[PDB]
Amino acid sequence: MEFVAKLFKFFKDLLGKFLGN
Amino acid sequence: MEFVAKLFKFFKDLLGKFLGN
Amino acid sequence: MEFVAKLFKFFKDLLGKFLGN
Amino acid sequence: MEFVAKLFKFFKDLLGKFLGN
Repeated sequence: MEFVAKLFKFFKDLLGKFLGN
Repeated sequence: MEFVAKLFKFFKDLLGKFLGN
Repeated sequence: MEFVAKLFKFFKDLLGKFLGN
Repeated sequence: MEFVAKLFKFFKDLLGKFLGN
């Protein structure tokens, strides 16, 4: 379903937050 | 190192259950 | 991460202070 | 002198309890 679209978008945010840039 | 291991443990374990086996 | 970068600010701010420049 | 060892030890405890064991 469309849930998976949010998940990666959520991860991209978290991963970028935990690192630089 | 904790932080890399912790982040990996989150990413791998979550996505692994997502995918078929 | 950004968070441990705060820690490194902690060490030089203190440790460098003592030692003669 | 003594204060140096105390502060150092303290830093070691900080790095231990704070960062990954």
